[PDB]
Amino acid sequence: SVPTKLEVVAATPTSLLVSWDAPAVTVVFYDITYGETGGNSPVQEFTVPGSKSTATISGLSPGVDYTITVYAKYLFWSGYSSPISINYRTE
Amino acid sequence: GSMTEYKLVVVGADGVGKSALTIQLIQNHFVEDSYRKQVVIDGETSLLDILDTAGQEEYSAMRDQYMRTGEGFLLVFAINNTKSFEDIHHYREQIKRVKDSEDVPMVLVGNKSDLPSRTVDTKQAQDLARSYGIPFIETSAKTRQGVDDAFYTLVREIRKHKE
Ligand SMILES: Nc1nc2c(ncn2[C@@H]2O[C@H](COP(=O)(O)OP(=O)(O)O)[C@@H](O)[C@H]2O)c(=O)[nH]1
Ligand SMILES: OC[C@H]1O[C@H](O)[C@H](O)[C@@H](O)[C@@H]1O
Ligand SMILES: OC[C@H]1O[C@H](O)[C@H](O)[C@@H](O)[C@@H]1O
Ligand SMILES: [Mg+2]
Repeated sequence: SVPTKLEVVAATPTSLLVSWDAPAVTVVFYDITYGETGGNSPVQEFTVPGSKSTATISGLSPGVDYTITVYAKYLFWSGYSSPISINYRTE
Repeated sequence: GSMTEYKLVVVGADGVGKSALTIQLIQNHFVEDSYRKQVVIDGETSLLDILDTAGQEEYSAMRDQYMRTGEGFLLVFAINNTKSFEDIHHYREQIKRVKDSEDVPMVLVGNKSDLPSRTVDTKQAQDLARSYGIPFIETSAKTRQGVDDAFYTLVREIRKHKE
């Protein structure tokens, strides 16, 4: 049971809105990490309630390739879903 | 009358000691995913259906939906795992959401109290449990401290919710 259709639905040169479709399994929270592709700068991490299917990432730099990764933590089962990631270039 | 059953579900982050607490309750030692035990709590004979957080490879939609209807929930974190404590509110919120109820029997459990490498203070967990209006039990699955107390307090909470 893994989330699908990860994509950016809106962007400014400093912010993204990312969305996904929830799996059938009950999710307690989604763990999200984002950072410069290639690891020039360190990543940042946060969590989003399992009742949400979007996330807003702020404070980005124009013209920079970012990698956004999403894990889903299962409410009643151990571990996480397999991570899903996308690349997006602001400007 | 009929023997009363209590559907208990043990949830929490990975490695916080959920299975260890459950096995200490059922088999009385330290070191499957569902167990039933007859207990006498405050004089009443009860049948505890304990549902542990099983591994991913055992996933079935039927068991997921069945655990969504649990009567009581043990919210377990580890006193040496700050992320397991900081994510407790997610468990509370999502359990209340899936139960479609504002009043769901829950007990906050701080396991591994035997360890010296504490990163979550007892006062923080006490404050969180107070803000939720639920009990907080410090347990150690290794030394069996507080195990029966946690599960029995959850059974009591279910009894008050039922009346
Ligand atoms: N020191 C200590 N270790 C524990 C305790 N409970 C569990 N452990 C250890 O933590 C590890 C993972 O525990 P486990 O029962 O699998 O936690 P779970 O994944 O949440 O079910 C095991 O190696 C246990 O021996 C405890 O109360 N004290
Ligand atoms: O920039 C992404 C941000 O998304 C949300 O606003 C979160 O509250 C925050 O923790 C995270 O850093
Ligand atoms: O806030 C992040 C924290 O992660 C872990 O708990 C580290 O052990 C701790 O040193 C750090 O402060
Ligand atoms: Mg386990």
